[PDB]
Amino acid sequence: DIQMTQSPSSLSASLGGRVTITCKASQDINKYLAWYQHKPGKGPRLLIHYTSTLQPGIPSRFSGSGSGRDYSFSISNLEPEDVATYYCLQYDSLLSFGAGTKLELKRADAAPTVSIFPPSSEQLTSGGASVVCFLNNFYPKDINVKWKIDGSERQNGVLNSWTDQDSKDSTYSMSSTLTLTKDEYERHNSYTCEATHKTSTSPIVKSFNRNEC
Amino acid sequence: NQHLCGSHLVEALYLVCGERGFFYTPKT
Amino acid sequence: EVQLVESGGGLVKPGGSLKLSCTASGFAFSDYDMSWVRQTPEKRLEWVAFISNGGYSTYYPDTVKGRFTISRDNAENTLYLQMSSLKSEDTAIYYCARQGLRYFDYWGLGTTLTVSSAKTTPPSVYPLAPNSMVTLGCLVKGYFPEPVTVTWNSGSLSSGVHTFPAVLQSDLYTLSSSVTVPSSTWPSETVTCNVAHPASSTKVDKKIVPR
Amino acid sequence: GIVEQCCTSICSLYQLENYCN
Repeated sequence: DIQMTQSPSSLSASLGGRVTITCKASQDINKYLAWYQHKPGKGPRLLIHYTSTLQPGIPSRFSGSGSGRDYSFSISNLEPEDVATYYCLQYDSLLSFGAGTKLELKRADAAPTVSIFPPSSEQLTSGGASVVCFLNNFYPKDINVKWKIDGSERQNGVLNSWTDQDSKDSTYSMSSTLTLTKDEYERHNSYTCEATHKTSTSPIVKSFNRNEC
Repeated sequence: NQHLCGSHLVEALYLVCGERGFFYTPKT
Repeated sequence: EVQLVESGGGLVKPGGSLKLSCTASGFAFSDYDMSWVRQTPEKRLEWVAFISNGGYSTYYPDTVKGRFTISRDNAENTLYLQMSSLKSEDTAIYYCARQGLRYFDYWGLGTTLTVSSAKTTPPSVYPLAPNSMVTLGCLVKGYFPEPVTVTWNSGSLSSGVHTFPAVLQSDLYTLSSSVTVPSSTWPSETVTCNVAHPASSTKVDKKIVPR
Repeated sequence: GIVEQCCTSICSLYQLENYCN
């Protein structure tokens, strides 16, 4: 059971382009290395065995090479269905997997569309107050979110979550939720989420108070 | 520790594979 | 065509038991060694159990050896994994995989296992209301376990839509879903989030009302 | 597996080698 170090963890590539992944074994594995493609909601699919032998039916734009401890996997002419997580497997000594490489699509930088939402009738009638904010359809992946209430920032009681690359526009999205007991909602008036992206000096600011559009 | 297989399978694997041992599925 | 279909996944309390099944078709099942492999929430693939084609030989990693038992019924083209004394680190998607040679060459689509002491809880579903386009959504709060499904207008709305991954804490899940529709057709024309939580036998429809 | 293949019959030394770690 040998250690495989796969790198990089993630890549961005453009349609028609070309990508390369490496696997390094902790000891010589005698070219017994296979490569798998794994898409969300399906089972893995075998691409290559014995370092470079294509599985029948697999397009020729996939290839592999290496010997001893050092191996690589490549895609020529990247097609949109090639977006997936790729894994290596050594099978010289028992069997062991690499950690994986998430392959995503390159795209033109785009700013988030930001939308503010106050808590609803349902929630306050039940003892809670949740304010939510969406940062939708932006690129690249990384963004930051700061919540502002009564002119000052609040940084506790907030959890955030990221979409994967949207398969529709190659953009990402992010959701930010600040959740309070329902009696610090009616305490204050002013609530603000600002989204800072590499696409702009100044953050995109959305806010509401005691009557909402 | 007697053997199970008429072919002396376990003892023959010690000779071929030594001390790295064997697995039940061949690699080629 | 070669087909592998896993089944039997579900939610089990720590220390519990559960038997997974895998149905084979499209090839001579009794000629093939078979394994179970799992994908953990951190997206690592983990070899879990192995059995040779005639069932003579078996192998388990130390992380599961003694608690899991793999077995097969060649006349019924079925592979099984009996798990027992289950722990939270066992939570994963479990796959069936064929080994003509030592590398795997076909996989099933998977069956999901969750090991948790948390109690099954239905969600609270809250509307989210705030230009030539409007962005609405719904908040799905305080549920267990995964998954929930969210559709808009009975699935009839379908591009302003994407749903964010649930976040766990204080042993309940929360997620939200977003919808973008032409400002002309809302609030002129109603938009409703349909939410379904199969484990608690819940379906809920929440109308999005303006201000 | 190896028990189904090399237990009733003698397997070559090349064949046994393919089962090693």
